[PDB]
Amino acid sequence: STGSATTTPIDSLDDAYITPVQIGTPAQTLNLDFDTGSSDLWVFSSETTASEVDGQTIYTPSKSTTAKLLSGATWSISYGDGSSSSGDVYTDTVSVGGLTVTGQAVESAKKVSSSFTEDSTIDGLLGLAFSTLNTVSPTQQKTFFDNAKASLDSPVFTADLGYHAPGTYNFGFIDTTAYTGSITYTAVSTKQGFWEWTSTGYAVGSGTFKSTSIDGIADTGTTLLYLPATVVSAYWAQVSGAKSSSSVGGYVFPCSATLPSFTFGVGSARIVIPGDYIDFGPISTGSSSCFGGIQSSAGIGINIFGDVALKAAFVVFNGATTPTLGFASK
Ligand SMILES: NC1=N/C(=N\Nc2ccccc2)c2ccccc21
Repeated sequence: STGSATTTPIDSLDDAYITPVQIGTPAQTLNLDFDTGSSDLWVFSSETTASEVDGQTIYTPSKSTTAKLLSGATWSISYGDGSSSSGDVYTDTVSVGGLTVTGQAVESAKKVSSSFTEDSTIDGLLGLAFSTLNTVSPTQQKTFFDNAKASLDSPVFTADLGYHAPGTYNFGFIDTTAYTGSITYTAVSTKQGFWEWTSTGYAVGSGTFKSTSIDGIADTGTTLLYLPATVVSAYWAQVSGAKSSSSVGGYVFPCSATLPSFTFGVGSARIVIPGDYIDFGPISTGSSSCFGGIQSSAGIGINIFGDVALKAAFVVFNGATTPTLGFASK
């Protein structure tokens, strides 16, 4: 089998992407944030504290004839931005883009933190990291991809995120029309539960490529590109007036600037992030100071190839017995 679904930016800055997912019988369609940096499929629901729901579409398990409460199971997660959510668990039928999994753990939120409530466009998360990170207790549950994998034509999924435009998540096949050149594959470590790999270096604009190993994670659920302070300083030094602002929480730059591109290495291959991808707009409405899309990883503790980087590529998440990651230009 295969599946194919369109993924859409939630706003004009590509702060995150949502993909429609069918849950239950009859189907209840919720727009989920597909997240290769976590491993829980959780949803706003009829169980979510009413004051914590503000415009999201909810899953109502009592209206699904295929829903079953997973007895005794609870979940609780927190994310890199300090947000969190928790609740109980059902199993139900879940379909993405025509690919169906029966008996998928659907984690129903009883509580969500303010950042989730405040974002009416995201109805929950669909985790696509390794199932060793799943938070369900006392019996850890499998991701949608792990449950689907054996049925798929090939044990892979691909992320093709758009810049200010729709894109695609495919399951079970590689669309050879969706990228240019070849796909370069690189090794993955699953020891931290992430799609963790080592970039071979970087360049800033038309500058020379610096060969240096950068270990980090391919995380579709992180918006920005988080890299070592040395690399980030070298990038922003090429932007007149850019500075690291402790009050704002990172590098900012004049909104009037034209940003240089940023290149990262995948083996001997190179992925070029155009400068415009690195502009996250005014820090506050009407300001002429703009937030940068490349930020230091010193605070978060891991380098993160988030959407800023991934949307410049066609990315293969290869779930073969030994997982690997593939990157192509597009
Ligand atoms: N996969 C995720 N990464 C998130 N934040 N990452 C981050 C990195 C550095 C600084 C701040 C946040 C996040 C937030 C909500 C749901 C999923 C995720």
